[PDB]
Amino acid sequence: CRNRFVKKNGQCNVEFTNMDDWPQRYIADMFTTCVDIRWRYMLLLFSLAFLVSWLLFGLIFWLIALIHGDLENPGGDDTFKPCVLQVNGFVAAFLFSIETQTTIGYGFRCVTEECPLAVFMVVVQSIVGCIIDSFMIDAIMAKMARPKKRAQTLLFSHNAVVAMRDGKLCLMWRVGNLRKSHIVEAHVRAQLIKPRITEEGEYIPLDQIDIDVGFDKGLDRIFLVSPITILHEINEDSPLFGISRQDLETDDFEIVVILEGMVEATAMTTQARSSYLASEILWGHRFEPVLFEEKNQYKVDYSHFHKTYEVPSTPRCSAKDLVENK
Amino acid sequence: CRNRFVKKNGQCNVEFTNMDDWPQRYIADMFTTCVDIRWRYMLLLFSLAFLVSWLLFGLIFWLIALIHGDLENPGGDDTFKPCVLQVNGFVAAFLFSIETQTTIGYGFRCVTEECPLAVFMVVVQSIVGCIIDSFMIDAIMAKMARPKKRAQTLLFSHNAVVAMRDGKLCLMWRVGNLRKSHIVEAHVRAQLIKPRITEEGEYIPLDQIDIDVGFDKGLDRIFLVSPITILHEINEDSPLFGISRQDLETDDFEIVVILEGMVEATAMTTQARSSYLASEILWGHRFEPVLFEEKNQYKVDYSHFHKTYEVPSTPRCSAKDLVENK
Amino acid sequence: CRNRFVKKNGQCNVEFTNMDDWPQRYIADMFTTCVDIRWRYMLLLFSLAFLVSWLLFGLIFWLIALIHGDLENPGGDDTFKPCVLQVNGFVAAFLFSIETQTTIGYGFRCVTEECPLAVFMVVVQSIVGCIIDSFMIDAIMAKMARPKKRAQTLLFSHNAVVAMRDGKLCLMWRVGNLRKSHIVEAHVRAQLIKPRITEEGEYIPLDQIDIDVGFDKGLDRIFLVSPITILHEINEDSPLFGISRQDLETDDFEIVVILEGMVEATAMTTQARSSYLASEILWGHRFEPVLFEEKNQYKVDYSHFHKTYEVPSTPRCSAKDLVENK
Amino acid sequence: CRNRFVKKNGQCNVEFTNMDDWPQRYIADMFTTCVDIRWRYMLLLFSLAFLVSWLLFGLIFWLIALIHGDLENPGGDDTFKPCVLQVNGFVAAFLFSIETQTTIGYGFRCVTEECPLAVFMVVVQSIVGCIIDSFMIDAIMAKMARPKKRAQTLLFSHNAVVAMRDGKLCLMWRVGNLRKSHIVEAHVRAQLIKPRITEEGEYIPLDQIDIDVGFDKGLDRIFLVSPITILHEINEDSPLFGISRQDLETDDFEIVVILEGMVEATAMTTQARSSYLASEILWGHRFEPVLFEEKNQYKVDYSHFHKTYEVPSTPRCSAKDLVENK
Ligand SMILES: [K+]
Ligand SMILES: [K+]
Ligand SMILES: [K+]
Ligand SMILES: [K+]
Ligand SMILES: [K+]
Ligand SMILES: [K+]
Repeated sequence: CRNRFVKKNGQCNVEFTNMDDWPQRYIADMFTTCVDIRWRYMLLLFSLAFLVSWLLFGLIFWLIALIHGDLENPGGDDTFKPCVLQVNGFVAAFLFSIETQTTIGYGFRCVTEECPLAVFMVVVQSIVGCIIDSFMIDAIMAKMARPKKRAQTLLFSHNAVVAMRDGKLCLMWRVGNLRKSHIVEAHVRAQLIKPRITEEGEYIPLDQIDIDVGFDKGLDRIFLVSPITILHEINEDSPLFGISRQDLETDDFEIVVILEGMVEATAMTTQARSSYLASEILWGHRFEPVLFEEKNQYKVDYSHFHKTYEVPSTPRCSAKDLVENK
Repeated sequence: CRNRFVKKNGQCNVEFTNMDDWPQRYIADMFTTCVDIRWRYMLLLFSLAFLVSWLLFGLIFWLIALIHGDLENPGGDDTFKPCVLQVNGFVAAFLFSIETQTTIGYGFRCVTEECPLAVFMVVVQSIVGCIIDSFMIDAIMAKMARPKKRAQTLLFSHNAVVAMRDGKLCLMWRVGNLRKSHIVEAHVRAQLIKPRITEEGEYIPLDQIDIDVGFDKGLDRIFLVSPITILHEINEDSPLFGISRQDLETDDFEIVVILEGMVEATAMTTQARSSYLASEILWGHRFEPVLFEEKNQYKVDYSHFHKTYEVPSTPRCSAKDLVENK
Repeated sequence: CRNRFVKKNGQCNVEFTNMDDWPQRYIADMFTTCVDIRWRYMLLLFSLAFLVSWLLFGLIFWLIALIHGDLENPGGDDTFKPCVLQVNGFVAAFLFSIETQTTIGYGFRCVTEECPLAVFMVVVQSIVGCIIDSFMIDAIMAKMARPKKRAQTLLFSHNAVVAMRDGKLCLMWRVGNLRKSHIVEAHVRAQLIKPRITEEGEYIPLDQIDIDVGFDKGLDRIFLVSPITILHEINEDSPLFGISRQDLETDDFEIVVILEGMVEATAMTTQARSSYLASEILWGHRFEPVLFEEKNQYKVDYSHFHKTYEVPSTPRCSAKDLVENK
Repeated sequence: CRNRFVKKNGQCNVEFTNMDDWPQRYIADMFTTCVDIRWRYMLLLFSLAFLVSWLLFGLIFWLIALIHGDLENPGGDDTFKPCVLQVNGFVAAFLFSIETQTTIGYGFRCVTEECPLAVFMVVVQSIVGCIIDSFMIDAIMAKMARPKKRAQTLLFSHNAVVAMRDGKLCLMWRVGNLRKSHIVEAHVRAQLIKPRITEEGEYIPLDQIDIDVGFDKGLDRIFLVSPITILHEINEDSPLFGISRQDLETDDFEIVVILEGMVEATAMTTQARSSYLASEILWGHRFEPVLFEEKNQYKVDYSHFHKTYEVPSTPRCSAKDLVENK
């Protein structure tokens, strides 16, 4: 029943409220804010930064021309020389500004030697334009690179299963790579999520309890070429020790699964996520194989990635009762 | 009493003195120096690099024009052709330099085919301008990206508490994320800081003693969506084993807490810090919940993040006496 | 017999099929796709992005000139002023577009103050050109940096060997650095690859079984200056415990070896790989030394890197029988 | 006597010879080569790339002008229009090439609409110039960022010492940060380096044997604000277990020390190194303190960083004999 902490696609279902002092923090941590806000708003924010600087300097060059009297004699002559040739109005001043900062510089409109202030504005604008260009480029460059996107081409199975492997009752789920490029330093985690009351009567809204998948022997570290089935041996130390098939079909909990590792190309860590409600766990099932031998290679059939099949010999009791008996 | 090693905001309160050979080291490690020095001074340092190069080449082009006799006939004619059209003085030479290096190139001032030296300067300046532009861009790009800034949007609680959980006396503190973007490969550390004399009579000004929060089982690794309460079970192996409530209110020590993990966007490791003096630790208290169930999601009420409430049933004695008795 | 999971050069021999929904995923994870597709196609893709944008804006400027009547009077006069000087046809419009977006801006063709639409196109194109330039630069920058390339200058030996060291039967293989720059945070892994049927009758096409090389004591972490010989002590916990020399020469399995660590320069993790078929493992052999003392240094003779030599005293039985006897 | 594997400044003293196939590998791993070769040669290599491309296209534009007959009528007239205005010789063609690729584009020399080949060269050169600019920028950007440089501002002590702490005989050495910016995820390693013959008579030129500094409890992980003294408890599992003071003064071995961690700014892992010959280890000594209490802070006196002082109560026998007796 209880709605889920994290969805099948990995997105976490939690909203933060009464975080009143956030704008001051988001300002101090601005580069972070900027790479998170969605494309449309960023490209717009940087369009504004150009437009604003272009209009700003455009105005200054216009003022200089207004004061110097260039608007009445913009081409100059033998006696009179303007600060900037051909600034005859605001649009021309705007054009000169864009031409200068972009560094297009068609040159019909052109700064002269006459006005040290105009020369200074060209100096300052050039330097400002380099700074702004850097900021844009960077933000775009960072945002482009964001390795969270790699989780789209990493795949968890829709279902987890419980079944016997090598004499032990195990929780299992599957993970796969939809690319030729590897996930480097790849390793996995899992957590049981449920509310809990401590023996001292403390209510934990959602306690996160570790699901052991081999950390202590380094077996949480995986080298995934073809899809792999992750194993959680359900034993005395597991929080599913007393969970039988009957319990599972009526119980209310969640199992969050995580795959972390580096995108081979950029060597930046991504974190793929998914989840399994107690209802989505299939007792007495196993995954259908996807790897098979070829003439000169192996092949993975991703059509059979999510598919499972029942195993009647699977005990229906919990792992506690399975050992309590024998 | 004793002033603190690290402040609540994470900044470390230590000054380095008699580090006499630092400038030679800071030069060899220059990129590091440059990204650390504050914005104002960096933007100024790069403004100078442009201005210096602009003035430098400006001077050379002026000298060439002076020697070649272009200052007396800058437009040239049927018989005489200058090295650079329209370099009539220093300002013009300066303008040509800026126009060339920025690559604005209005073109009224324009290099000719006549002087192999002028042609060589345009070649060298162009190449110098690319180098300098790279250096600026980079520094700005690095400095912009600095992931320490992410610690502003990560939150430790103002207080740590001591209380019973699941039959064990525990030190606790809370950590939270003020963003939707995750901290990847997130994990926590803690250290007790105090002076110490060894049995051999050695004085350690500030010994740093580990506060176990689950490293040996990988439980120091956390997946924080909603705020989490970090647990240090106070047992025989803990350095707070013999610390009772009475001791805590009169004792003088510090507990430094660290949260490390990667900014999801850039996948760069940040290190959030805070601290708790013995006085700031609240014995017999617990944190008020912030996570609650909604219709279709969960919600975190950050107004109640720092709030605590007393628990009278909490034993007042140390964990040593708690086990010495039973 | 069975063909190998991963080749000597580290490339994995697996093809993914029936991955039907890949284009939608590869689009959402586009930056990843782009850095993977080989140079030729990327440089072409970015050549198209310029050409397309250049043609696009070229067409718009031409339309403006067509409508405004500039094609009949492109230089303008005392009464008539064009939107863009000297746009006399499509090629001229194309030239103006390239000149503007590249920001070359020769200026013979030059935007005027007359047409707010032309002024707007110059604004939009400039901003589009900055965006596109960023995307190109980035992709090229990422692709250039790709640290997988570092595996070319890291070397596994062609053969693994089995031999006695310090009273224990050990699997061994060698690793080496072909550069002066180090591999930082370097560490090693190994896995036995073979098909397997579980006692419950489940077929695992290729189970991956850990080959212990010292993870639990941190001895998998290596500091490689000169070549190093990696050791897998074959003991009760090893999956080669019951493998004797006779078994090895007739058995069918694979040993995949991995060296992970960061390129000192970029501090990006690379993952060098190789493999050993059961046939490629030389029982009763040891590697010939390559490090020798010099006058003022040490020297590595990479000619003798792969060379081995037999040791008759090596027991021919498995490590199980070696301990079963004594 | 035997010369040392790694020097006090961290540089490793090993030369690689008979690495015959290196150029083909260094080519495949080119980005790596490029960032390693020293500044002077890189800046020169990129100067050549510009010069080469500038000369190349310069030549093509000249050929076009030669064939089209522009060299005889470079300004054009009412009947004749050149491919590129004012290309009157090679220097002019060279100038036009530089002007175009740099995108300075003074414009006196200017491509026309006349020659589709000239228009194509401007297109191709622009695109080539963007590519080359990217390569340069990148290389410079990577090389600039190289985090090895951070090891200059990290400090090992000149000496290691042996002394008693808390009832155990310990090897000790000191590490320090010469910056305000932290080393994130900082941790330490150590290795004993000496030649060795195995009981099976195998000669290991330089075996590397781990010096335990707390890996198994995570105590190798350090949070260094002020300088820290690293401890290696010399016990039964240590390879210095049977080393007494007398042995140390006549013995021949080396102790390599490593500090790894991320530069806070760039979050890139650096690896500081140093070494101690058996002669450089001071038995019965301890380091002088450098941290002392101030009014409102702490202060580190780096003048006393390397200084030690004797402790007569230090046992002169090995840790083996120290426990063999009691
Ligand atoms: K121009
Ligand atoms: K970058
Ligand atoms: K220009
Ligand atoms: K011009
Ligand atoms: K330009
Ligand atoms: K121009």
